[PDB]
Amino acid sequence: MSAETQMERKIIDFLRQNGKSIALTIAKEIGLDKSTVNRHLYNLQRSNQVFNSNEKPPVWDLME
Repeated sequence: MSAETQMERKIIDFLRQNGKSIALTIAKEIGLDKSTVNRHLYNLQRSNQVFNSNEKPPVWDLME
């Protein structure tokens, strides 16, 4: 407990800043693989930090 889950949230936040979207974009944003993205979003998902959010295309973005 220090800043573990913070990593997940920071990478999507970068994405968030260019344009939150699906996991496929996140992968391009950070130059990582989509499976990598999946693990990160999965953490935040269950944590109710990240989920699909409010818009018409169910965004992988957050409310924070």
